[PDB]
Amino acid sequence: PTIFEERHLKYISQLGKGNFGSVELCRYDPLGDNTGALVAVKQLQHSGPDQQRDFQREIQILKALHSDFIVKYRGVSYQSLRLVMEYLPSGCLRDFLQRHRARLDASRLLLYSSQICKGMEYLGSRRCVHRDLAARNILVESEAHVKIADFGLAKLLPLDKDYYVVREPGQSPIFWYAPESLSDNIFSRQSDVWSFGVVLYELFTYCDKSCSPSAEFLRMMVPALSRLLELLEEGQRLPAPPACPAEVHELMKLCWAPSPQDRPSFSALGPQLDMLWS
Ligand SMILES: CCNC(=O)c1ccc(Nc2cc(-c3c(F)cccc3Cl)nc3c2C(=O)N=C3)nc1
Repeated sequence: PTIFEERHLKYISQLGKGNFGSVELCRYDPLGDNTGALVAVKQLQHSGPDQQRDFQREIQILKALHSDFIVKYRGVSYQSLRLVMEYLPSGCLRDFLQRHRARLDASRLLLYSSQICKGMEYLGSRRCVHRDLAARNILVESEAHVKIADFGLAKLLPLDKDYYVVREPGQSPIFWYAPESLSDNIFSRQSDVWSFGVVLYELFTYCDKSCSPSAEFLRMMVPALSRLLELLEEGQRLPAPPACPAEVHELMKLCWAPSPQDRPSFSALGPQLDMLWS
């Protein structure tokens, strides 16, 4: 049922590529008449023991998450393990905003914000920290529906602790990380809230490259990690997006509070986003 036969997974193309893994577009087609469903299939390529263990955790995490705003686990395929997910043909939200900017207004962006928030609220209820919340990792289900994706760096909190310390820092872009993550490798639901603030910045700049998080931080900026951390600890933040409502920018600034304790929860952000302009 949730076991997918290798021989019926017809490869079409690559969707994304990583250093130790890749995501491929396939049609699972048992009948062989091209009528079967399209699926996104993740697999490791020449990985080490550490990456295989993480991949086993990722599979079980995603398998247990049930939300309308999180990409759906479909099953597995077995020498080498493969993770089968639903396929969302509209692609990631970053490319979508850039491509369809003229068609999408501020109310649509707030709809996406609300749905991402609800997904993250649900993730926090499962004691799960995403660690890589960004517009590139949000998928478009339809023009009025987005889902959080890419659980490769996701980790569950310890049962009796609200934070997690990463030993070996995974090389993802520094401009979505909270201060404590950069300084001390501390991750939590509150560090995800920081990243959500950057997602709101991404949405309301329509993921424009010229004014991206990196581009704008680099303008404000001896090492790059040490300079970014120095800048944030002085209180310097990303600017208001030009086409952003005042109240939305105020919520971004609360998401970026220096102390994790002073940042609002996704449960407190949700109603604030939904009640805007009513
Ligand atoms: C014609 C151009 N087509 C696309 O540009 C396209 C279409 C669909 C697409 N979908 C993705 C993409 C990813 C993905 C990745 F491949 C690398 C890094 C991060 C993510 Cl979220 N993951 C999943 C999916 C999916 O449907 N289910 C899981 N991605 C790209």
